[PDB]
Amino acid sequence: SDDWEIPDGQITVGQRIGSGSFGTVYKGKWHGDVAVKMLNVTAPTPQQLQAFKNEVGVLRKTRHVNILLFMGYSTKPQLAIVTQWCEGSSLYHHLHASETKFEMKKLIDIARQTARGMDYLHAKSIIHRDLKSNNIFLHEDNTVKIGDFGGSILWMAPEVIRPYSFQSDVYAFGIVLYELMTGQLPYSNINNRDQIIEMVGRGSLSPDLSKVRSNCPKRMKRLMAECLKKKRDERPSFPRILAEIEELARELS
Amino acid sequence: DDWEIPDGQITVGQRIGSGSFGTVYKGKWHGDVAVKMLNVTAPTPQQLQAFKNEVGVLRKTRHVNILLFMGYSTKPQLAIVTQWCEGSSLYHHLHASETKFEMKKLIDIARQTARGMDYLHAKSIIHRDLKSNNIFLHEDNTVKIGDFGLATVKSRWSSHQFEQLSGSILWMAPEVIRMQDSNPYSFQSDVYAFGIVLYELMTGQLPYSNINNRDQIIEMVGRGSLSPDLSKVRSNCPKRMKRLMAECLKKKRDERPSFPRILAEIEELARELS
Ligand SMILES: CCn1nc(C#Cc2c(C)ccc3c(Nc4ccc(Cl)cc4)nccc23)c2c(N)ncnc21
Ligand SMILES: CCn1nc(C#Cc2c(C)ccc3c(Nc4ccc(Cl)cc4)nccc23)c2c(N)ncnc21
Repeated sequence: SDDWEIPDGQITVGQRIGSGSFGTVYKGKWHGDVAVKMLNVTAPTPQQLQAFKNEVGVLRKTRHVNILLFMGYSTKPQLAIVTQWCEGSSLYHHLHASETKFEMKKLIDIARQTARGMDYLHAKSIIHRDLKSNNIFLHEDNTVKIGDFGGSILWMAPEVIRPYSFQSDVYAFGIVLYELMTGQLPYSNINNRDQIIEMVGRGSLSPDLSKVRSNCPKRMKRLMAECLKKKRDERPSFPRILAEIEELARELS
Repeated sequence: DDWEIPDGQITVGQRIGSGSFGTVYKGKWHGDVAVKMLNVTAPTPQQLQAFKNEVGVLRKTRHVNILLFMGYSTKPQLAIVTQWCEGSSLYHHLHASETKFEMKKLIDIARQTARGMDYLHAKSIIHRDLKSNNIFLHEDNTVKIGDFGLATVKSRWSSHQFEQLSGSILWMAPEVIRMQDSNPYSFQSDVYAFGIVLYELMTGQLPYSNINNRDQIIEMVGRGSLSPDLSKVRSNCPKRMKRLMAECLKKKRDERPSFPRILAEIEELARELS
């Protein structure tokens, strides 16, 4: 992978879609529909430039169906990152902001695609911090795309509260399994935001697994409980997680 | 030495078929993938050079309408890995399954193919042998462009050992047919191939159904007397679509529009019917 810079003037920026991890995200026209994440500043700060370079160097190493397709970047007009245009909404929107009623097979398949993406990233020695249902996009409502999109304490691990590792990502994936199988956020009953942080970091608070659906598979619930282990080094690696999820899904096709 | 996949990470599965070189299987590597490997003990200079050329061309592509290259392996054997797509080729849907899409779907397939081809032309990549067999319908909704078929190889002793690119003679342009010199292919020949694809999309059949002899097609098209019958287009086919298809099928090489203009026309057409 080399020479991925897009010259200025080739992209036609369109409607502003919102604010991303840094800068603003628009929909652009460049050999089809694309998404442009730009930094609307005249001169970027050292922090901004280093974050841009790190994110671009991480994106140029990814070629997987369940990872958002990086396509190029621009620096001459301003810092910009170009990705594929996806049709659909984030998993958080489907679960907690919309009334979409998925099938259990669809939930299992979403979990499997997310596990595939995360195992791919871990194979590249890439720790994805701030993993949540907002960061899992449903392309055409059928394909999972993982990315760092633009409150995230719900997925935070006890160690991160007190430093990021693969095990924190496994715990975040466990929380994702929780919101997939139950349908709601982990601690709805707890209302004080600061209380949740201290309680979970201390270790007294943990998700209520009675919220899982009756048709939720046994092995799926057991794996979700194993991924949400309070101890950092008690959680399985993502190869075993993907293997269990694939063995579960492959018996329903 | 980047993008190399270590040995043992991929679990090769059911043989899916024969690719451009070697054999193509479905494999397990962080999910479902497709592996095109060369089942030889020691590769020849030609085989290794072809592998390296294809890998170097694939490593420059990151587009939704181009088949996603994922990596390669060399320790067990020369192999190229791409994403696993569910569905069938456009040729299968049109002439082997006779699936009747809606006009919107035909327009959208043409639009996605135009996106992919304009992307490739922007990278100075001339994709020869563009046809409906080389256009895969991932989930029957997304276009993926790739080199799935075989090339034409003349038999050393008599008339053809390989003839799949002679199967693509239907999509060959008159200039490519005539002289067959060192690379008669151009961006305009790809434009003509895309025009033939538009023809089989809007009519539903191959350009020369009544003519069966390949030599007749060669002589007639190269001479300049033969061209697809555009009366076979459907009545609901847009006028602009037929006009663009006729402009892409111009007998002269330098009378056909470039793929930026083609993609612009197709996108402006599609955005007026949604
Ligand atoms: C609803 C609003 N919305 N936002 C879109 C976007 C975007 C992004 C852009 C432009 C650039 C970088 C991103 C990125 N970086 C990244 C870093 C590390 C790794 Cl491993 C993976 C990804 N993560 C996530 C997203 C982007 C978007 C779209 N593409 N289609 C439809 N709606 C969309
Ligand atoms: C018929 C059954 N079949 N065959 C699949 C495959 C494959 C390929 C592999 C493994 C490697 C290289 C390819 C390639 N090279 C290439 C060169 C230049 C350019 Cl620009 C673009 C592509 N062109 C086409 C395909 C492959 C396949 C799949 N991925 N999913 C489902 N069914 C499938």
